[PDB]
Amino acid sequence: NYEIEVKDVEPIRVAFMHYKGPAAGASKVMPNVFKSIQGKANGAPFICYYVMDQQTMTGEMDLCVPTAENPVGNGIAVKDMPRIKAISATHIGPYETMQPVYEAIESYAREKNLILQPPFREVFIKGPGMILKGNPNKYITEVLFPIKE
Ligand SMILES: Oc1ccc(C(=S)NCCC(=S)NCCC(=S)NCCCNC(=S)CCNC(=S)CCNC(=S)c2ccc(O)cc2)cc1
Ligand code: NA
Ligand SMILES: [Zn+2]
Ligand SMILES: [Zn+2]
Repeated sequence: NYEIEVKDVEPIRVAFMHYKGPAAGASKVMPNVFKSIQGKANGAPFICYYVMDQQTMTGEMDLCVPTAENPVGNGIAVKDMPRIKAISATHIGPYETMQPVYEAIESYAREKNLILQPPFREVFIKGPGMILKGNPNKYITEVLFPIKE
């Protein structure tokens, strides 16, 4: 049970950097976004996935931290992330266990005659800290997959 529902997700101003490579490796790079705004986030950090492969878990994505601040850091800039009408699925546990969440979103979309519209997002509601890793078994990750409206 991934608590699947359709959400009206409002626009978000983010500090971000572009990242190309394995999604798992993004966690080493995300701290640079927080450091650029002196940790002054006004929302949960997330990845916006533009090009991704489910099997290789590698592609092109933006590492995003919601903020009102002007970032100062190499390769950090600001994007106004657009409003999305999105399928929301919530995953509890480590990031390695998340392919089934996407299968559940695809099934839900197919059954409700909704058309998936990348890019999609993983929102780290409860995840690793900059220093403290915490318990990956209790991580809360919200997948937001936009649909055609
Ligand atoms: O207050 C603070 C302050 C500091 C911090 C810091 S610095 N914390 C530490 C930095 C942070 S925030 N780490 C966060 C966790 C990260 S970045 N994890 C890496 C990514 C995890 N996710 C994976 S490995 C899954 C990747 N997703 C795939 S492979 C899609 C698969 N599905 C696809 S391609 C598909 C499926 C079906 C479709 O129809 C169509 C696409 C935090 C809070
Ligand atoms: Na599939
Ligand atoms: Zn609205
Ligand atoms: Zn592939």
